[PDB]
Amino acid sequence: TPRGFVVHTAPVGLADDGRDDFTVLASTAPATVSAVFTRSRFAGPSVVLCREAVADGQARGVVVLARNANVATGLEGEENAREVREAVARALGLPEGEMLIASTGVIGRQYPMESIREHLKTLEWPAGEGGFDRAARAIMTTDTRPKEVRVSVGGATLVGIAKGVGMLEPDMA
Amino acid sequence: TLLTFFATDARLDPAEQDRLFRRVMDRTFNAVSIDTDTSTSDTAVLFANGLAGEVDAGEFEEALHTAALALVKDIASDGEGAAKLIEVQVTGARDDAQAKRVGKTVVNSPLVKTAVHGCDPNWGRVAMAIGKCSDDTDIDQERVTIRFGEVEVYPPKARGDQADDALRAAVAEHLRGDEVVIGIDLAIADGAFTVYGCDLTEGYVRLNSEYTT
Repeated sequence: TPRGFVVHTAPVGLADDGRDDFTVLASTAPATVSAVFTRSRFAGPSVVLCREAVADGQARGVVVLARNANVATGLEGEENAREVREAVARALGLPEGEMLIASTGVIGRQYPMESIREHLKTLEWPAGEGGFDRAARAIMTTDTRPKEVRVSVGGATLVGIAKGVGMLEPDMA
Repeated sequence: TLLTFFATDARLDPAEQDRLFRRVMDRTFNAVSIDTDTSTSDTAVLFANGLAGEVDAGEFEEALHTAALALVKDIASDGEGAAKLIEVQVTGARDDAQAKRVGKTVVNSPLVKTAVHGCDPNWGRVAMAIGKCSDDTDIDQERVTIRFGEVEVYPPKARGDQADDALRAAVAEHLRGDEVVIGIDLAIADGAFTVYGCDLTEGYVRLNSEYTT
């Protein structure tokens, strides 16, 4: 419902069930960003890049991969986090540092990169706005239901989605 | 792993936006625990593009808070295997941070989480859990009060098993609900904090045993 926000969701085989597991949320307009993150010593490469990306208070979106965390995956996983974050930025014609990346699911398992590489080549701006409901579903792992909420304030809209019902006591900053 | 994203067409002062985002995060996503297992991946973001024009920072903050909380209670109700949301309300603490520390300890006690799961009004497990904050030497068991729902079960006023029996029985009733409140007052000062978690079920264990997640 908020103006300027579009959602891309698609299956990329992060699990083998044909379910939407790859999400791009993006603003068609410049956006100020606020974010907080895990301070885990095993913080995934996705997190580091997010921090860097929000350092200037400026970001327009986030790619999210579900059913693989891309954590404890070494230099390979670092490379893969960058490649994916960048290829999304590039495919939508945004600057790298305005695209975040987030990833959830199994620890210690490499991304299925060829499947993700093929999908990226097709990626472009969603026709039309909205689809948070789709994003809400595509981010799920061991959730039994999508989690979504909408508030109106002073003529603007705020939509939130969340996921995560195990490995859950956030201590984010 | 927690992933949560917020999107608004609100225009906000960037510095106010960060401050208010943090305040709400601290009271919501950083106030929930299913299994104490802080992930390697927790991410929470707000994007505010300007398209709907200026909004009052206080009105927005309020709105973000309601949005965040509703999502947090969603997560707590949907905890892996859970049947019951647990809400721990701590008051009278030295400061808010101690109230949060005690709430977390209690809502993360496996014995508290299973008693609630069985509907067993084993409030002595909540006294234990509070007791584990053994570096907070200003918490005095003589001054602490414990309730489930609206039923104060500690301290014993008078005897004897009373009393505890009846009201034990009343705690058993409230426990039958899908949302359970544990109120705790430390009678130290004005520190207050509410945290959210859930019960511990065979379902949690089976999922996470069977089950590569």
